[PDB]
Amino acid sequence: RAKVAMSHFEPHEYIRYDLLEKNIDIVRKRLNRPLTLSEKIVYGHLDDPANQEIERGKTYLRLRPDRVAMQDATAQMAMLQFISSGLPKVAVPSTIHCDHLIEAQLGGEKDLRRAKDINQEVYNFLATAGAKYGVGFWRPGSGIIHQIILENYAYPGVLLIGTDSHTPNGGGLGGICIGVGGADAVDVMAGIPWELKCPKVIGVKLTGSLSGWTSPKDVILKVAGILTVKGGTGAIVEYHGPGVDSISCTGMATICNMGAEIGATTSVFPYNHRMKKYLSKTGRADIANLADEFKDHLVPDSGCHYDQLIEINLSELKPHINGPFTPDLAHPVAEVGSVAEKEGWPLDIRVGLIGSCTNSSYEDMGRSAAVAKQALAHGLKCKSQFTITPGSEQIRATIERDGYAQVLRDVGGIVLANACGPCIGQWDRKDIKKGEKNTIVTSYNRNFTGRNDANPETHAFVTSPEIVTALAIAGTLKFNPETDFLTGKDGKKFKLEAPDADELPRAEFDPGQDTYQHPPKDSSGQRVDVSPTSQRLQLLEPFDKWDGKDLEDLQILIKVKGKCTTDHISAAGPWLKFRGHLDNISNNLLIGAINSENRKANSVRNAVTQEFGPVPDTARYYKQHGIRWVVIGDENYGEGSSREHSALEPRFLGGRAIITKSFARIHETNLKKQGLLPLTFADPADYNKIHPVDKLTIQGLKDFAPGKPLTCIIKHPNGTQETILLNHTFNETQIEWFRAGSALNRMKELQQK
Ligand SMILES: O=C([O-])/C=C(\CC(=O)[O-])C(=O)[O-]
Ligand code: SF4
Repeated sequence: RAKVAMSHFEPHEYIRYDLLEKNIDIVRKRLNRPLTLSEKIVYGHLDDPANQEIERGKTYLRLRPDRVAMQDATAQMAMLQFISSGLPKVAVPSTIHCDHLIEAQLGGEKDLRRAKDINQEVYNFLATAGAKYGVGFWRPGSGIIHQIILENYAYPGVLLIGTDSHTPNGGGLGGICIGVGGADAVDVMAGIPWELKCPKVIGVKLTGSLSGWTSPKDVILKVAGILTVKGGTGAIVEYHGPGVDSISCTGMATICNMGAEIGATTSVFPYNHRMKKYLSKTGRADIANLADEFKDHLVPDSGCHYDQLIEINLSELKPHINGPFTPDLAHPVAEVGSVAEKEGWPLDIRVGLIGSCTNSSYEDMGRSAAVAKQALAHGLKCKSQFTITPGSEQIRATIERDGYAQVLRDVGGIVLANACGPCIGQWDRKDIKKGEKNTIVTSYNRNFTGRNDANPETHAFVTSPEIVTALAIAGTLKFNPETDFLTGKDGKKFKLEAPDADELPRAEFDPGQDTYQHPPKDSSGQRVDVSPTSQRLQLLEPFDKWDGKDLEDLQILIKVKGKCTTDHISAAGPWLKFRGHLDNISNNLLIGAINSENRKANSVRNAVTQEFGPVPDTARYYKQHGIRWVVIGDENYGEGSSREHSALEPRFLGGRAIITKSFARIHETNLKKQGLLPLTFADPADYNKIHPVDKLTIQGLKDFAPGKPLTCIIKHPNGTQETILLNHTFNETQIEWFRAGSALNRMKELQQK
């Protein structure tokens, strides 16, 4: 067919739209109905299109992704599991991005130099493991994973998996890009079929066009408020309608990115002329030309069925700001000043932060510079502190060149390194004390308790970068940029003009400094060294195989009340230092979860000593004494980040099962991957029948089967017992992971030894 390479770094890896077409056509002959766009790309990547059972929301699809991307806070454990498999080389194009371990303190170059000294052991491990197993390496300073992917790797029709829940960002260039845990990435790098529960499809029809202060970010802030954080679970969100051509390609990536906050499997836009334009401006005109020839397979079929349809008229959409502790609490910017006042949320904004993968594009930076130049023209600078994170080295070099970085410095901003930084709590924040109630506003995406600065009382609101800039200049939530007046230096009141800026550079992008390191695919004689006394890295010891017995008289480690995110189960911020060291990071296990017994975080009753203490310590005490334990959770357990450490840590400290009213998708898969039993109540009211003092027996593991519930005997201390049923979503592939002790143990059994 055409021999068009998948990226500039892999000249020999060709795009296979011929394969996609062939597979779409086998499947539509079977289904005889219109296919949505997500169905075309997902069913087009089936391992066996002729025999795969395809029912939305019910069957597990065996898929073949085109490539794997990893960022350095999850790559360490994905590669330590890959190193246990014993396989010599990755089977598909794979990259590591070093973006999560650079702490914001001094700004830009200074923080990057310091991170390279501090994290030398880890950057060394990842570069060497990358060279040995054939994984491309983007050096510290290169940029945030998802901006590097949109710029270099995402193309229409790709199926890409990434070990980061915001990998959906690539849906802005028409690909299916899905967040997974490190063990799922190992399947694909190992060459075995990846499984995904067949998604439902929510369609969002966009009408009208964006005007003025409304930006692409307001579309997904509104959609999150509508669907809530659990409304997208098990579905792909597919944007369509006449309003789509109104949105820039990075704008589409912003909307797909934050669909992670409603729990969606991913989000996608149809191939169109804005994407074509972006591909051509990023050196990939040949890929846009090939996608023009396969265009029919890159847009939805006429008359396809969505399981839910939502319509948003872009012309009536107004600026939004969401939070403070969930991203689906949505307020128009016009009313947040008055809701804050009523709810006792701090009105004064201490810090305004723009960037992150969600909103660090050239257009985002130009729109923020457009607000800032107006303030400068009246002799004002920011009242709040103001930070700017460029998404990649190319964007930093180009906004520097086109003058936007200097405008942002002149209003009072500090340009941080091209890294997550304050977004995952890598921020040496010193302006407030811990426990001090305060407000920050960001153009990020999640705003969960203590995530940006480890202070549980920081109230963080997420909005668009131009609204963060406008509010940073005013310094208060009681300021609506559309209606209110500022007072210049000269004494005149003035109003901010709605920002307008170019979506892409008129000239070409300036690539900035060299940061990609290609694997030697010759040599590969790298020894990966992990010192046995390292505090940051530790080789894995395999978990135990199942003993063949039912789980009786399980102790409840903690019955959690309410929202329990993976930042509650395994915090980030300072704990990122231990992401390659399982025993050391297990000391944060569940320290953020609220215990229903006393309403406290990190205080559970040790059943033997009758002392209340830290959750990690209690779990290690139970494990020392052979007491097997369980966690009882509420709705949407495991919401958020994909970090598989929230599943590896309970397995390591002797946990056996997590029984909840419902699970978020990626955490439930990670639990099964590590040999734990994620189970849900067949009747969610049974959560109220279990008290922290009860012992539980899970029976029926011997005839464990897809679709058959397990019986749980609740043993009350007074001698009463109650039997309840627990459902599970295991298929026979997954039951084999459980019986072997973990998916990696099963994979190693299949290696004939
Ligand atoms: O490295 C991580 O902890 C996983 C992240 C970053 C985050 O929480 O934003 C994710 O999957 O989203
Ligand atoms: S959401 Fe924040 S922490 Fe996660 S990849 Fe994006 S910039 Fe990094």
